[PDB]
Order: sequence, then C-alpha cells, then structure tokens
Amino acid sequence: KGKLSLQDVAELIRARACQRVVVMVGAGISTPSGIPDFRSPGSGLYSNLQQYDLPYPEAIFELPFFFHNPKPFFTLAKELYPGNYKPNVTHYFLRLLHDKGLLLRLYTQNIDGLERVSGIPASKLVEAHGTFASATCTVCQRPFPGEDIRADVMADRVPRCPVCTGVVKPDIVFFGEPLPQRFLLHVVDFPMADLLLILGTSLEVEPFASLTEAVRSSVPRLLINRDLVGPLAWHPRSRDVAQLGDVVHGVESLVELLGWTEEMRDLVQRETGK
Ligand SMILES: CS(=O)(=O)NCCC1CCN(c2ncnc3cc(C(N)=O)sc23)CC1
Ligand code: NA
Ligand SMILES: [Zn+2]
Repeated sequence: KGKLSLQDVAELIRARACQRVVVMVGAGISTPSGIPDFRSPGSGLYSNLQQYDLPYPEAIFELPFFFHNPKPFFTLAKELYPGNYKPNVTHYFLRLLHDKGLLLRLYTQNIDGLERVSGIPASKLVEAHGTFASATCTVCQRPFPGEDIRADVMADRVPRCPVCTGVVKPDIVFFGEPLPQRFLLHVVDFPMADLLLILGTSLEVEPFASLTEAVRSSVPRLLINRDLVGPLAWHPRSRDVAQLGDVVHGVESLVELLGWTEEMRDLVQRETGK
C-alpha cells in the first residue's frame, strides 16, 4: 500500500514474482568502465575533436564524412572494439539476471558492446544504435563478423570488401539511418514485461522516452540513476521506485537485498581475469 521500496522490488525478484524483466540502459552504466558520456565537457568524445582529427563532433557518425574520411571513425572503433574496456558491476548484475532466467530483454543505447562482453547472449540484447560486433560493406551490403576486420582495425588499415573493394563499416547506426530491425522486438517485449529496470539513463529522448509508458499499469518501474529526471519524473506511477545517486552503489544495494553479493563477487571475479 503506497510507495514500493527497493526492498519490495528485491522481494518480488527473490519470490520470482518478477521473472520477465526488461532492462533499459544508457551512457551512465559505462562511465565506471572508463568511458565518459560523449557529451561530457573536457573528457567526452565530442570535446576531443583534435585527437580523433574531426572537423565537428557529429561528423564521426555521418555517412558523407565517413566516405570522405573513414579514419576518425576507425580510431574510435579501435578504442571501442572488444577487449579494451572492462564491463563493471552494473554489467555483471545484468549478466546474473540473465543467468538466473529472469531477463526478458536488455535494450541498450550504448555502443561500447559491454553487455555482450559481460556474457549476455545476442538474442537477449537490443543494441539500439548498433554494434562493433558486426560490419557491413558500404557498397554491396555484404556482412562480416566484427572479428573479420579486427586485424585491419588494430593496424590502422581501412578494411575493404573482398567482393567489390568497398569500405567495410562496423554496424553503428549513423545519422539519418534507420534504427536496427531488432528494435521492433519492443512491440512484443513491453506488454510482456513484469518488471522494468532503467539504469544510467534518464530516457529523455524519443523513441526511448515512450517505451517507459509501454509497460502495464501494474508493472513496477525501478530507476537506478543519479537523478529522477525524464519521463519517469514527468509521469510518476504508483509502483515506481527510484534509487538515486551513484549507479554502482544503487546496484550493489539491490544486490545486497537480493542476497546475491557472493555470487556477484564470484562472477566479477573470473570475468575480470579474462
Ligand atoms: C545518435 S545516432 O544514432 O545517430 N549515432 C549512433 C551513435 C550514438 C551512440 C549512443 N550515443 C552516446 N552518447 C553519449 N555518450 C555515449 C556513451 C556510449 C557508450 N558507453 O557506448 S554511447 C553514447 C550517442 C551517439
Ligand atoms: Na580530408
Ligand atoms: Zn562489397
């Protein structure tokens, strides 16, 4: 009756009364891995134009600039490719969610690929701005596993298509391109969620803002974020919970209440040594 607590949410999960969890994540879950929000003054990608050799921030994700000069994007790709950054506690909690059979889907706006890296299968992921895990020839649409262009990427060579010699581009969604097809999984995923989890994003921008409303009235929505802002603050529901502040502290708090602290350490353990 009245406000749910974080404890109540944990008890719902402990009781497997919630076992079809839909997760939405953004830039705020990966800052502890060493990746700042691209918009952060000083340390963000968009304020480091010089280092990438960029004329203006958005050019790195523009098709006509990329055709003119693919090297700045490939510098980012070399940095973001799997094996450079480490997933953190927040990623491993989502992994444990999966391992216990509770994760329906993880929707990510990130391109660091750290969800994949943490061991969550691709079928469980909706990578809404694309991924470095695959690549597509810009000329003939031939697909490549990301591992196929890795040597070229590491050696600062622009990878080329064996069929048409066109430039092969990692499957990152560029400006004006369509969202990936897998995003339409949202039509079935959201009516079916029995719990909505939102980590390190405020979900302020469409099309993600509207998804927060797409879960049923009775579904609890748990925000773990530095602040209560965005759609969840704009339109509170009786079963909403906010755990504000540091996301890693928020997650560790929930892990504690769930009784998973040790399983979490055993996981964060073997995985960090890989
Ligand atoms: C907006 S778009 O579809 O046309 N271009 C796709 C590229 C976007 C990817 C999502 N965006 C971000 N924005 C700010 N910070 C971050 C940190 C990220 C990470 N840790 O992977 S992704 C990210 C915006 C660009
Ligand atoms: Na040039
Ligand atoms: Zn080709």
